[PDB]
Amino acid sequence: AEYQNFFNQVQVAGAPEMGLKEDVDTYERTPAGMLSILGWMGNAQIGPIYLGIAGTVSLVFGAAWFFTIGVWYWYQAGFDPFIFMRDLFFFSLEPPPAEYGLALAPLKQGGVWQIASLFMAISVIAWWVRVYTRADQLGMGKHMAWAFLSAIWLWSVLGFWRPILMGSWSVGVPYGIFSHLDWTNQFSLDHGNLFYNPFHGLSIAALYGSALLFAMHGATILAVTRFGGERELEQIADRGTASERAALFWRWTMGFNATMEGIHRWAIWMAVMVTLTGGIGILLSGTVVDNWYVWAQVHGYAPV
Amino acid sequence: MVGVNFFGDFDLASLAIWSFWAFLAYLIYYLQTENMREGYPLENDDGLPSANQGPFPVPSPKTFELADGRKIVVPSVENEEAHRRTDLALERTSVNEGYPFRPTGNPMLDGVGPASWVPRRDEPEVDAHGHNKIQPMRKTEMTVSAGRDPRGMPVQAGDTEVVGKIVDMWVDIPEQLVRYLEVELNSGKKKLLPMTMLKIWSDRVRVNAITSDLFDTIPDIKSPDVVTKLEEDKISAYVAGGYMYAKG
Amino acid sequence: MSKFYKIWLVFDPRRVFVAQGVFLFLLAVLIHLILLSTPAFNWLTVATAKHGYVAA
Amino acid sequence: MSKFYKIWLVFDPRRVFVAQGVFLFLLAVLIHLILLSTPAFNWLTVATAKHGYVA
Amino acid sequence: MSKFYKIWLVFDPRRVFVAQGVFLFLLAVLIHLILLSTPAFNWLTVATAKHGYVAA
Amino acid sequence: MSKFYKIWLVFDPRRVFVAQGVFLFLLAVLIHLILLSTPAFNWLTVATAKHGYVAA
Amino acid sequence: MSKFYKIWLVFDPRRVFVAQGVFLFLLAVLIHLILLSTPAFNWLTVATAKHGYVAA
Amino acid sequence: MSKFYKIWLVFDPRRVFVAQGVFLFLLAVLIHLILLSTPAFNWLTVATAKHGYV
Amino acid sequence: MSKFYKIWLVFDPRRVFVAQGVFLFLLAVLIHLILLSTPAFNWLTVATAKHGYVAA
Amino acid sequence: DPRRVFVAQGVFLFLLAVLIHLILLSTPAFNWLTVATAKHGY
Amino acid sequence: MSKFYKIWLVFDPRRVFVAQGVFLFLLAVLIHLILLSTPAFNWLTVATAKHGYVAA
Amino acid sequence: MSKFYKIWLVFDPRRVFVAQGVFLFLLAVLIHLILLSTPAFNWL
Amino acid sequence: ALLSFERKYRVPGGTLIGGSLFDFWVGPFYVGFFGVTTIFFATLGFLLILWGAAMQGTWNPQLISIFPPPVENGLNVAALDKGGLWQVITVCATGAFCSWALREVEICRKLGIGFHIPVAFSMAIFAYLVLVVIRPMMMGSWGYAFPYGIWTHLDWVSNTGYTYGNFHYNPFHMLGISLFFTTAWALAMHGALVLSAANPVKGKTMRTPDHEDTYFRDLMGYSVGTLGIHRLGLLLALNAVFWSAMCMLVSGTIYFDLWSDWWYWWVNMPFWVDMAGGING
Amino acid sequence: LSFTGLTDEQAQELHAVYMSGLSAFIAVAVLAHLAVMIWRPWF
Amino acid sequence: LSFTGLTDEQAQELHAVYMSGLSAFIAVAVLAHLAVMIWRPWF
Amino acid sequence: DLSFTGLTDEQAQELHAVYMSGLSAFIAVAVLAHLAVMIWRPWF
Amino acid sequence: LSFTGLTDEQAQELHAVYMSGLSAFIAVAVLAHLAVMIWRPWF
Amino acid sequence: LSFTGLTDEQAQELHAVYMSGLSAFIAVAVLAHLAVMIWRPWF
Amino acid sequence: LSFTGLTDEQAQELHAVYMSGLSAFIAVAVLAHLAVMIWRPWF
Amino acid sequence: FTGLTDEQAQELHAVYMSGLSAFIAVAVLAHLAVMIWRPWF
Amino acid sequence: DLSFTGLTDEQAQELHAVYMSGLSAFIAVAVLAHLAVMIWRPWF
Amino acid sequence: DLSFTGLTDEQAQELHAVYMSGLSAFIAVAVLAHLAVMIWRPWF
Amino acid sequence: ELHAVYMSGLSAFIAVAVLAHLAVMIWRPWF
Amino acid sequence: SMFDKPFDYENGSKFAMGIWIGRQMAYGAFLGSIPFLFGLGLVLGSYGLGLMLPERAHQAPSPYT
Ligand SMILES: CC[C@H]1c2cc3[nH]c4c(c3C)C(=O)[C@H](C(=O)OC)c4c3nc(cc4[nH]c(cc(n2)[C@@H]1C)c(C(C)=O)c4C)[C@@H](C)[C@@H]3CCC(=O)OC/C=C(\C)CCC[C@H](C)CCC[C@H](C)CCCC(C)C
Ligand SMILES: COC(C)(C)C/C=C/C(C)=C/C=C/C(C)=C/C=C/C(C)=C/C=C/C=C(C)/C=C/C=C(\C)CC/C=C(\C)CCC=C(C)C
Ligand SMILES: COC(C)(C)C/C=C/C(C)=C/C=C/C(C)=C/C=C/C(C)=C/C=C/C=C(C)/C=C/C=C(\C)CC/C=C(\C)CCC=C(C)C
Repeated sequence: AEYQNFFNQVQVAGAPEMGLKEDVDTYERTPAGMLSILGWMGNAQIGPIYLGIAGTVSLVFGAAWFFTIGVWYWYQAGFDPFIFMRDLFFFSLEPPPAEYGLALAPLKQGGVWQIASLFMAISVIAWWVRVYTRADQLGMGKHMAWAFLSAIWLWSVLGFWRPILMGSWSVGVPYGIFSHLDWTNQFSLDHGNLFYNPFHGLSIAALYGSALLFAMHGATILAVTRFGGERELEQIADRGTASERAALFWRWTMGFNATMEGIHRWAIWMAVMVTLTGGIGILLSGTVVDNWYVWAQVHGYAPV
Repeated sequence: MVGVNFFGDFDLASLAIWSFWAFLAYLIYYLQTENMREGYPLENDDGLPSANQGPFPVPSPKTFELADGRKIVVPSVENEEAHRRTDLALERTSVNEGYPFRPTGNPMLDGVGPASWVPRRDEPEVDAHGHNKIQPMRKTEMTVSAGRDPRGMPVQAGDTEVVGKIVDMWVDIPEQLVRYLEVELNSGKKKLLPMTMLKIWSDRVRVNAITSDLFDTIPDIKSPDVVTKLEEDKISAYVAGGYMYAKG
Repeated sequence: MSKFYKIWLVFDPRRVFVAQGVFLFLLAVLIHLILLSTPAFNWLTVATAKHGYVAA
Repeated sequence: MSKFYKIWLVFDPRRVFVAQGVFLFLLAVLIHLILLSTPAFNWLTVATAKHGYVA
Repeated sequence: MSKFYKIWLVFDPRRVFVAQGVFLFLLAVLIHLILLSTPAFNWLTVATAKHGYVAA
Repeated sequence: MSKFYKIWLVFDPRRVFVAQGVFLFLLAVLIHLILLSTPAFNWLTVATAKHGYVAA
Repeated sequence: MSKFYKIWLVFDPRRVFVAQGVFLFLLAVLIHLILLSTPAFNWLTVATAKHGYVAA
Repeated sequence: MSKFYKIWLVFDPRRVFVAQGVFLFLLAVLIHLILLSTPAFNWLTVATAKHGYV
Repeated sequence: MSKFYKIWLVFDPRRVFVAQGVFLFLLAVLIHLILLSTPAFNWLTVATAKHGYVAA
Repeated sequence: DPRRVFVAQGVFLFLLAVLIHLILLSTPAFNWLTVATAKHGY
Repeated sequence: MSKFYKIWLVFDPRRVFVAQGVFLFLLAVLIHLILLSTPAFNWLTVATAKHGYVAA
Repeated sequence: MSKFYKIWLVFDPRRVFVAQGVFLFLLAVLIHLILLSTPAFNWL
Repeated sequence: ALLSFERKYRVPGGTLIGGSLFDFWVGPFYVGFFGVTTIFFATLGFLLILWGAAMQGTWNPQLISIFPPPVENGLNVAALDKGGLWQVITVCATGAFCSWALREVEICRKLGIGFHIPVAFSMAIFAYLVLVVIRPMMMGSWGYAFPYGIWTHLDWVSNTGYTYGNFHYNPFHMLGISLFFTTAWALAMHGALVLSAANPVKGKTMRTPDHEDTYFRDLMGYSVGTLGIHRLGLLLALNAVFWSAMCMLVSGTIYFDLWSDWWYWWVNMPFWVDMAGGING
Repeated sequence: LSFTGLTDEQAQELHAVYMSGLSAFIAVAVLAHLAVMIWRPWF
Repeated sequence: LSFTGLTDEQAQELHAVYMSGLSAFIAVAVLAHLAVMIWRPWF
Repeated sequence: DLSFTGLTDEQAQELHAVYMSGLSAFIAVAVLAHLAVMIWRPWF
Repeated sequence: LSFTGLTDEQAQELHAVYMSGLSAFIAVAVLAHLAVMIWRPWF
Repeated sequence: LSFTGLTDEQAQELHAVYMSGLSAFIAVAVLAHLAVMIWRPWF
Repeated sequence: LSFTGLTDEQAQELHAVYMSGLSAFIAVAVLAHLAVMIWRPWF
Repeated sequence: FTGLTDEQAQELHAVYMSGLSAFIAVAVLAHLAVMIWRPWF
Repeated sequence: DLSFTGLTDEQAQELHAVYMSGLSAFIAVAVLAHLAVMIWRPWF
Repeated sequence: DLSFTGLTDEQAQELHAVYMSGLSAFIAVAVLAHLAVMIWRPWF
Repeated sequence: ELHAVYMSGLSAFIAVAVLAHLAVMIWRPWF
Repeated sequence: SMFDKPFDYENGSKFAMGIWIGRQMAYGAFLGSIPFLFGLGLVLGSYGLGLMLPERAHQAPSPYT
């Protein structure tokens, strides 16, 4: 067996790289350390991390959301440390019942869920501007922010947009480990087998395609690491034999291939289709279609 | 909006699913054209441009401007001609299309097949600050943090014959990664061996890609402390071509 | 009213006319489909009642 | 209105003809399918009742 | 009240007009749908009652 | 009227004939499919009732 | 109170206006939507009770 | 009409006859399978009824 | 109680102001929403009880 | 952490204050809005 | 039929024979399997009933 | 009939015989497996 | 039709079986011995699916379904009309998958690249074999494998999953889902990051990989690197499929009750099981 | 302007035959609608 | 004001044709709405 | 740039003449096909 | 300032056309609300 | 002193027009609240 | 003219054989359809 | 830590307290009005 | 280039003769097989 | 003369003659195997 | 001194916090 | 390869050539036994491995109605 280039044979480290000073206020970066255990598969350097106000706002409101759920668990546990650890996966911060609609429910009957959801909404949005701003100050494109927006689309549909259109917060996702799994299963049951939602099927094709594509692309690059294929940016500007052998493997296998830059357009679009189509399918569930299996039978692709 | 049909059974979910197919059909067209910026137009075995070019058209040119102000345009004739090999030592094994081309001579030295190298720009790869991306360890201040240090280890070739010793390591400064091992052969010349085609044992470095007799013909670097993108392509292609052309 | 021609000095006519055409067609389909939803303005439904077609 | 011929100086004729051809075909299929979906204007069901084709 | 023209020295006209256009269109669609969702101001159902359309 | 031949100065005959051939075949299959889906115009269903073949 | 113009020496005017623009719009929508929620202040369901439109 | 031979100046014969061969076979199989799907025109089913093959 | 001005030599003015803005707006919304929830201090519910508007 | 410890400690003060104030609202005994409603007949 | 030998001036015999061989084996297997799927032409089950072996 | 020897001028005998062995062995397996679907000829 | 650089790579050699007998290209496609067998198996499997549609009586592609033999059939070779056609298509599918992987090995050898792609694809083949061969045989019958239909094999997933209550509580299922979600997340970020550097803001030169490291260190405080992300993306996809295959391998073979009841070993530990309060009292 | 590279006179030649085809297409479409209106009017 | 590169004279003829085309679109739209008002008014 | 395909005006006239012959033959068979179906099973 | 590359004279001329178009948009919107106010007042 | 590349003079112009726009925004808001208070007081 | 490299004479020789094979293929297909029409008509 | 000299920070604190005091005054005036309208004590 | 394969007319003529002999033998056996099946178990 | 495989016409004849001798032996054994099955358990 | 500033400001916050706790007691006490 | 040796056509007896053909065909038959044995090993091995399961493995409800 030859070297499969899954782990580095030798680790070499010098002074930690503090980053590029394009427009970043470099005094807002932490120190940088070196962690050897991470250097076998990737970089050994940990940090420096930029802390501006977007990240600080996101961190404090994310912590507040995390602790708001946590304190509710202590209330559910009777403030008993043993009961808290026994039932940690069974605790749930449920949304208000359906009788309150979109109003502000009492604290004990879903009001905390509304407080926690508000903190989460702030934290996610404060993190999105961090994703946008970090790319802007380095002179890079905003592809990460747009890809993140696709994940936010599904997340906002689940927690905000669909409860608004359904007319009550009760349909929102509970904040718990097993409970939000039970919510997922119950969502499929009371909408008639979410398998027959076409956009759920499209979402799964994208999710399966994402793992197929990353296995294809990850293995393709490792195959051509003999010729510096992992230096994709330099291969885009100056095409080498790594880019050609990678293109010719897939042309001779599938009949068509990508380029170094273009394979990452397949990668980003396959991945954002997971949550773009997923958000649409959840929005249609209940609001437009209440029984996907019956809807299927009407439209073919389900036996009568 | 449940049970509201524009016509027949075509409700809002039907409109969304059909709208998606139109978007997906266009997205595939967009993705396919964006992947036709390299290797086009197609050619025949005789070298002439091909009659068939496929249902998708070649996209409009786009410009990548490098840190040195090069303004690479893809797709473009000049970019394709820059990376085009000339005077290839290949002959057609049959008049029919779709058949392999037989190397006429030594494929390792002529750079054909798995030993093919691309005419990349004859300049070192450069990081953001302008310095050489790949430099020898002696040129920098780095230490072997973990793993097996290969300095001084014998180099055993594929034919189980010792060809030299490792005298230096060439590291990727921005990525903190070892790319090449500089081997000093018995003749005194120094060659670069890509780390991706070596195996560092507890007491030696083994190179199974090529045999002992092929170590003296590994392509050289003009500058002792500078490796060039073109030289990296030649060295990598030469060693990787060994798996097919070393002994048989 | 005598300087509106300078919009093309800001936006590419190729970019505008493609986006505008997609807009006008999507809007036209939206309005036609809204009418088809409402049985009072579904002209196929109205014609069926007026001319005594079957509409099984 | 005599100057409309200058559209071809802005948009490539080959891309316009293909895009227009795709649009016209999909529009025609959409309208034919709308008529087929409504039994009143479905010309196959109308002929079935007129000629007693059973179906 | 005549210094408003200085906004273009800090705002890209190409980005403002696109942002304004999407904002103005989405705002109009929201208001039209809101009126459409209220039966009192839904102009299609109001016309149905006034003119006696079947509205099956 | 007699100037349509210039279409070939714009579109590659190899590309047009292939796309036209694929379109014509797929369109023909679509129309044959619609007729087969309609029991009144499904000629195999019509024949098995006229000649009393199987009817099962 | 005559030295409040120094804010633009600290904050980026491009970012402040965008942040202020979204904040003013989102706040205005939120207040309008709360008013629509309350039947006492829903101006649409005040005219329908005043002039008499649907009452349903 | 008599100038149809010029199609070979536009279409590569090797490309066409591969495409034509795949087309004719897949069409021929499809039509046979459609008939086999219908019991009225399934010639195997017709034979069992005729000869009492059970 | 007059040496507090030294704090601006340490913290970045941009991040302190943005932190002030978010904290103040969040607290203001929180206090208003608590009042809206309580019918005793819901100024709209008080107004409709005082003025007899809809009460629905 | 001359400019960093202050932010974290302020959050701890803010989180605790917003916590206990709302808990007192949950318990009707410690709800000041409730007692004001009874006195003035709101 | 006297000029059919010109086929071999267009298609190389090596690829045609390989394609022809796979097609014939594929077609033969398909037809044998179709008969085996039909119990009345499944020669193994027909032989079982004629002689009497297991009948299960 | 007597001219079939020219098949070896088209296909390399060294390579064809290996392909024949794959085909002939798998055909014998295919027929044995087909027999098992019928208990009457189910030898085992 | 060749790419502008493909000619110097089209050289003889790299085949495993047949030498130069099949060492040629048909258009873009490389044909080998395994190119020939892939075409045979793929075409036979496709034609038998169409034949199964003909026996089923429907020609709607979304309603076509080839079902495995009944559970009472055991491991026997079934009659072709009674689920034996599914078995033939399963062999054709496995023959097509395995010869496709072996064809990629020949292409890897001709291009002189590593064999990561065929090995990564073998994991996908393994999960397929778990669902149609390994798990159904461990449960004793071909009738537990999934059917060959676009929407009927989703009914198999639903019926198989609800046999053990809510299948979300399968611990290997949780690990497989987490890796599948992580793989899609890392694929989005890898695609976005490379396109961010290759397509910078207008007026900026193309970004260096130093920018890519700087961006994610600024954002997250860590960066795997260009080599690390491709290693990690490959490992995430392979582990996601592997631990998914484990979740099915233990469901119905080692575990038989509801998966939600399994998690009560943590609750029923005899030092906090009796304590009142909480969810489990 | 002149993004496509056609001269002004080539645009006139191209537009002259485009409108003839468009005139032919609409002429058939109007006759098609007139026939449908007589056979099964939708107004 | 040269984001696109038009010479302030191509724009005038670009806009002259656009408004001529826009005028034709509005006139048909108004004629269509007048027809629907007579057929069945929505006011 | 109105010579995208590179054909001459003479070649286009020759190519179009053959194409219209094929188009006419295709329509004529289609008209005969519809006339036959209209007699066999009219749809109007 | 000058974050966009426009000049003092370029920006002022751009703003004049923007306000003229904005004035037309307001004028139609005001007329539309007057028509709705007559037909179906919301006050 | 400029944290964002604005001169002191530029900050004078920017703040002056900003307060001009803010003054108009409050003035319309004050009138709007006055009208709603007269139309339907919330106190 | 000759996108495939064939000459006018070669294309005629190609087409003569192709039409010879096509006519034989159609002739058998007509006989097969006639046989099925006699055995089991579909009209 | 900020990069502002003492003189430049002198007006920075003065303007902030100038704006903070105005904010407090409006809040104080608002609470006085609410006490008159709907007292909570 | 009507000699895509590189064969001459003489080589193609003798290759076609051998191919048509193999086809003829193949068709002859298939006809005999179909006659045997038709007698044993007719499908018409 | 054609020799896609580098065998002379003489060498192809010798190899084919040996191959056909083995092919005849292989079929004869297979016929004997079928006669054993036909005697023991006929399939017709 | 940085710490000298913090202690004086922090003590004033605690001073009013104590004064507010006793303000509750005189208005509504719990102990 | 080890088992796919070429043959000396100009210097070789008929029996040596006849044996060489058999060796080539046997090697091909051996290659064809690789997927057959692997598939047989999968089916029988998995079935054998299932015979040592808790015995509720062979009585799971059918996933088909
Ligand atoms: C295309 C769709 C896919 C996708 C894409 C995607 N996700 C993304 C992105 C993209 C492109 C980002 O750029 C963004 C990112 O930053 O990635 C690194 C992100 C992201 N996706 C994430 C998660 C995520 N993505 C998921 C899914 C997906 N993401 C899809 C598969 C999921 C799933 C499957 O559930 C998850 C869980 C994050 C890693 C990140 C966004 C993080 C974020 O918004 O965080 C805000 C901050 C917080 C919530 C704070 C959390 C604090 C902790 C709970 C600890 C608190 C206490 C502790 C003691 C600390 C101290 C606190 C105080 C006392 C100081
Ligand atoms: C849920 O809670 C409820 C809603 C119930 C109660 C809560 C209410 C709350 C929290 C209310 C909060 C309200 C606040 C904070 C309101 C603040 C409003 C402000 C500050 C508005 C400011 C507006 C300023 C405007 C509109 C300025 C406009 C300026 C212009 C139009 C001029 C353009 C600017 C130019 C040209 C600058 C460029 C110049 C140069 C030289 C570059
Ligand atoms: C759902 O709808 C259904 C399927 C039910 C109904 C729909 C049916 C449809 C749409 C059917 C469409 C049918 C069509 C389009 C059929 C077309 C058939 C054609 C064009 C057949 C042509 C056959 C031509 C043949 C077989 C030619 C053979 C030639 C030879 C045998 C000679 C070989 C010579 C060659 C190849 C080249 C000669 C070379 C030299 C150098 C002379």
